[PDB]
Amino acid sequence: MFNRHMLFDIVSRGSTAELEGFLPFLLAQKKRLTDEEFREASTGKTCLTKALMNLNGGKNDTIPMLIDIAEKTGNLREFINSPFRDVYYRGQTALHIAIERRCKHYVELLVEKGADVHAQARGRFFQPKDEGGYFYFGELPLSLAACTNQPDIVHYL
Amino acid sequence: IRLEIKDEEARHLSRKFRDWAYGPVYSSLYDLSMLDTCGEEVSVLEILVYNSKVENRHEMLAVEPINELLRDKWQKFGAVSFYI
Repeated sequence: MFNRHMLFDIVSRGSTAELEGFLPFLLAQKKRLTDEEFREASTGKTCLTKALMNLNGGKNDTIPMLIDIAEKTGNLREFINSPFRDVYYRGQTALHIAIERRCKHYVELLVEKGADVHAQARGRFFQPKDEGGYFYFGELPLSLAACTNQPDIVHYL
Repeated sequence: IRLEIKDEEARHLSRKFRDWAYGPVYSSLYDLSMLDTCGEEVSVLEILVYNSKVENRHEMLAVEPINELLRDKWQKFGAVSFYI
């Protein structure tokens, strides 16, 4: 459809055939992918961040497609590097999520299209237990990959 | 108490859940359906204390949720009732 609620669902459905014609649709209504409304007003969760949450065996084909749509609008360093705008999960990006769920194929995709390595997930959730958070890793994706028992991203970063 | 059913039709009666699994940290979820009966007749936990005369009640309180369920209402009611 032409609204946001259809789009935030189908990404979790993971059906790229139900996302066709939307790249010319943004050419019509001049809208960017992270302009005002295709992003959660409460958190800042975008379509790419939603794509990495719900996975189909750790694979969603919308993930290069959401970068593809962002390339035509010219937001490759923005649609990837848009952190969370909330307070509790503040600063978490899509780079933090892909390292989290061990999508080594998708970690390589983010940086090659342009990803901020030094994005800090400095939210209140990412604090130590004395500060109120549940898990601490030093706010860094390089440190996150070491904390997830995964040296494979550590070799890649 | 540790009841998690894979059949996906008898799911609404499952007891143990999985909220979020961010790597090393798992977020389990136990239902307090009959453990702390607020406005009901009689509870599980009450029979563990007031009614059961079996020796195994020391081990039986050492099950997973009740070790943390008793620490819930202790932190809320212990400091208050002592000060009174």
